[PDB]
Amino acid sequence: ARPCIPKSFGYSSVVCVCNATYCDSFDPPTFPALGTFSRYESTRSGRRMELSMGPIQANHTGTGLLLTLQPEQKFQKVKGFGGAMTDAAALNILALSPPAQNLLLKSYFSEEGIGYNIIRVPMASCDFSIRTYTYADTPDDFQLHNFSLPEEDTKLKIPLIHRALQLAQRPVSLLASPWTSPTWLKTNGAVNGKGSLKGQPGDIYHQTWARYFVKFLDAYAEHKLQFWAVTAENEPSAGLLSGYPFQCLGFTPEHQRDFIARDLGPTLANSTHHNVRLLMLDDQRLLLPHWAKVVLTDPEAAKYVHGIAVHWYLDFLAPAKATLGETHRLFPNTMLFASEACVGSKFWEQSVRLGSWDRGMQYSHSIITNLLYHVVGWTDWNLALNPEGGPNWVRNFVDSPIIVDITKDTFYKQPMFYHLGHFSKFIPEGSQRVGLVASQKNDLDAVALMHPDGSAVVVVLNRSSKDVPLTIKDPAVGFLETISPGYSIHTYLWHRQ
Ligand SMILES: *[C@@H]1O[C@H](CO)[C@@H](O)[C@H](O)[C@H]1NC(C)=O
Repeated sequence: ARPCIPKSFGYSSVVCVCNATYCDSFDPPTFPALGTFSRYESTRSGRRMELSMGPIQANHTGTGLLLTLQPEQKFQKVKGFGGAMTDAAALNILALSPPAQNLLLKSYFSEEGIGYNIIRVPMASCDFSIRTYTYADTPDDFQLHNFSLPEEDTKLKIPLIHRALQLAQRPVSLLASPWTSPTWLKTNGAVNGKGSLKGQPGDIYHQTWARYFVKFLDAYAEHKLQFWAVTAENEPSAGLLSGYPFQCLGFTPEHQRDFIARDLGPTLANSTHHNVRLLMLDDQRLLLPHWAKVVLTDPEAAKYVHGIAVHWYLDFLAPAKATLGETHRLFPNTMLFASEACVGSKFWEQSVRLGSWDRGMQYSHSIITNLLYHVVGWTDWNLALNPEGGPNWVRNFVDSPIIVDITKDTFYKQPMFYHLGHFSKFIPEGSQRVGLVASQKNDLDAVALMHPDGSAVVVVLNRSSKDVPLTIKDPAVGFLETISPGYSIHTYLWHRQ
């Protein structure tokens, strides 16, 4: 339906300008006969998920690279795509006038937007909060009689999540993660720095902590919200580093194991919330395969772990094949999920760069690498930030796909939002990654998937400056002659019968 309104802030590409009366959006999804494909194209030059169609022909006029769909080569099924409703994202969204809020929510959650079906939710304060708090701040309340939700949940987070879910087509899955416990459960009695739970797994501190998860799930369920899954702790390794500035809670891989086996696993299993899944790690892939070896070789722990959550931030330090591929080799039945799909992004640049094509490219390149290394799901960090990359009570280092200007009742959809959308919009939950063979060495990032109804989706990323002639073969349909322009991303979609 409505086109992108471009604006330049002096970076390599444009943002799309939205406000209370206008946002760029899509017509309800509509797909052509066998023999025809749809192509969605974004370019550095300014095109934004622009749709064209053409033929899938019986004869091959391409003399360059060929990608061949191999539907009989079948891999992981996809859980999905989303981001995080941090207090910072909620405050930024709620600083818009209500009709602008809806245009923002539709942008992410509607079929007329990009089809998000996962929301990550922090269990209390993190660095993207304006203040420190947990749900049980009164000391020595080991039965947690004074557990409650603040304004942050009941006023900002929960309403925005209800509104996301009304907007969404697909069922949305909720994922929760803790940053810190009550500080009276901690060896350092502080929200941050080097500090663990007091005592040992099995004790009163660890039982109380495990019970807090259940209290949180009960509280959200009073608000008629249920969780797909919880992670065992956000960035547990951060809590082992002295002076760590953000909310945290240290677990060694061994402590995580024992806490799971002794406390979190049995407590959740013993609650009415026993269908909620558990993801271990929620941290840098550099920590793999080790962390998974420690936790998952102990069957009293492993029986409670459904998946392994990873963060992207420090990916450049550790190859996908050594970490993700190696972990899959060893525990092929434990899913890999990107719970904090965020990098960012060069000590000599600002937090937020409006219209950065490069940061876009980094998102899609990273989703593609993940997909080729068995990852089933991706949750971006903050849904929305202000232009200084906040609020953050400690310090901003990261960009966001939507940047909200609260002085102008306007929001900016960054190139990152469209790189994401090239995946989230066209890869519904249950989609299976399938084979896609390059005929010769090339510079493109490419992946193929089959929808639950058997139709084909292919994304092609060109991170070079130069146009690449391309043919895509489907053995069941024919050849698709196309071109990958320099600095573009294409999503191709087609019926297979
Ligand atoms: C919102 O954006 C639309 C599209 O540019 C524009 O025509 C309208 O003037 C905007 N509203 C305000 C208050 O700027």
